[PDB]
Amino acid sequence: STQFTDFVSLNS
Amino acid sequence: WKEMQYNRDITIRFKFANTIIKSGGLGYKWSEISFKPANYQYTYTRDGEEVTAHTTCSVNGVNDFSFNGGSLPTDFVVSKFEVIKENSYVYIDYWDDSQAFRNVVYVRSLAANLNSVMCTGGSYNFSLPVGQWPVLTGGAVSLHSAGVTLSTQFTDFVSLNSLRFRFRLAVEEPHFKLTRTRLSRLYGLPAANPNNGKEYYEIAGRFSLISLVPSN
Amino acid sequence: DIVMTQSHKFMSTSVGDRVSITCKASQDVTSAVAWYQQKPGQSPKLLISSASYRYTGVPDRFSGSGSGTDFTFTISSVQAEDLAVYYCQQHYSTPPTFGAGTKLELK
Amino acid sequence: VQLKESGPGLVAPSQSLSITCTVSGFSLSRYSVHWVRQPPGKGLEWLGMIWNIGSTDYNSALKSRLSISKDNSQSQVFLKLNSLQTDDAAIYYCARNSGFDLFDFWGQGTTLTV
Repeated sequence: STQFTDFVSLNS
Repeated sequence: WKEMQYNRDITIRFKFANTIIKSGGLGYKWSEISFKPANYQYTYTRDGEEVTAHTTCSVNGVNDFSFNGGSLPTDFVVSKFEVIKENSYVYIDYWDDSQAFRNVVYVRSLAANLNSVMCTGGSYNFSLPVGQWPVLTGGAVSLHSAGVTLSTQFTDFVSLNSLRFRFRLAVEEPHFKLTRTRLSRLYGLPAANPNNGKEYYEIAGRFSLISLVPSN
Repeated sequence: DIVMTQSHKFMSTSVGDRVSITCKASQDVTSAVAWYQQKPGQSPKLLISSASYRYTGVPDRFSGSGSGTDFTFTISSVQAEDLAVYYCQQHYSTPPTFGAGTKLELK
Repeated sequence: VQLKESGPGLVAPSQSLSITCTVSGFSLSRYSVHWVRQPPGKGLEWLGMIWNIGSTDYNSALKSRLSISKDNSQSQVFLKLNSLQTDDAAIYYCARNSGFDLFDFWGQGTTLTV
C-alpha cells in the first residue's frame, strides 16, 4: 500500500 | 516498458448507512446508533463513451456521545450515538470500467483536483411506549480532498487492488440538538439520518496518472 | 463546451432596492456555478463559489441560488460602489466557460 | 499572496510572445496556476493550466501554438504563443486554482498590441 500525497510517496 | 500520462474526468457518487439497536427491558433505553459501510452503483458519461462505476463509503476517527436521563426502569437514555466532526475522515473507494483503470498497476504518481460538497442531517424519532417522543435533528459538515491511496493484497499469484480517496472535514452552520433533554447545540454530523432523504451525493473533478505500461 | 448565456447586458436600478441577474446553461450543471465582479480598472474577484455558497470576505447583501439550468444572483440593497460588471462561470466539465457579462447602471 | 505579469507590450504579426508571471506568498509545488485572456468587447476565455508536478492542459482551438512551463525554485511561471494574428490582441491574466476550476486570486494583467 502506497500513499500519494503532494510531498513524497509513503508506502507500507 | 514505458511511462505514460492519463488526464481524465471523474464523477463519484456515494451514500451513508447506519444501524440502530435497542436494549432489552421495558422499551425506554437505546444502546447504539452508529455508522455502517454502504455501496452504490451507477453509470455516467465522459466525452466519448459511457462508463459504469462502483463506490463504497466508510468513515474513521469517530466521536461518540451519550445521554443519561437518570436511572429508573422507565427513563430515556442513549448509551452511545456517533457523530463526525473536525477530527475525522471520510473514505471513499472507487473502481471503474474504463480503459484508463487498466493501467493503475505500477503507479509512479497520482494527483486529484476535486471540489467540495456539503452533507446535512435529517431527523429521527425515539419512539417511547408512554409519553412524548424526543427527536434528534440538524447538523452539517463539508468535505475537502486530502489524498489518494492504492493498496494490493497478495493471494496465490493474484493481486487484489483498491483505490481510496481521503476527505477532511469542517463543521458548518446548522447545529444538531436533542429535544426534551439538556444536551445543548453542538456541531458535527450525527448518524441518525445522514442522507436526509436523498438518493446520493456527488463530487466532480479531474485526476492525473503516470504509470509504467508494457511498451509494444 | 457548455455555453453560459446571460440574457441582458445592462441593468438599471436605484440606490436602495433589489437587483437580480440571471444566466442559463446549455446542459445540466448540477449546482456548480460561480459568480465574479470586476470594478472599473481592476481584475475580477470571486464572490459566490457554488450556486449558493458565499466566500469569507464578502458583504452580507450578496447572495445566489439556483439549480439545474437556471441560476440567479441577487443584491438586497444597492450602494454607490456596486457599479461593476458580473460574470457567471461553470466549473462542472473540462474547459471552464464564462458568461457574457452584465453591466449594472445606477440611476 | 501576490501575482504579477510582465510582457513585451508591442509585437509584430507572425511573431512569438512570452509572458512571465512571478508569484509570491505561496509555493508552486503545492498549488496550480491558470492563464486566461479577454479581448476588447468580448468575454473571458480560458487558455491552459499547469499542475503541481509538470503536467499541462490546453485549449483545443489554440493547442498547436501555445505551451506552458514553470520553475519551482525561482517561483515564476511563463507562457509562450507563436505565429500570432490580429485576433490575439487582449489582456492576459495569471490566476491561481483553488478547488476544481475556481479562480481564487487574480493578477493585474498585461496588455498586448499587435
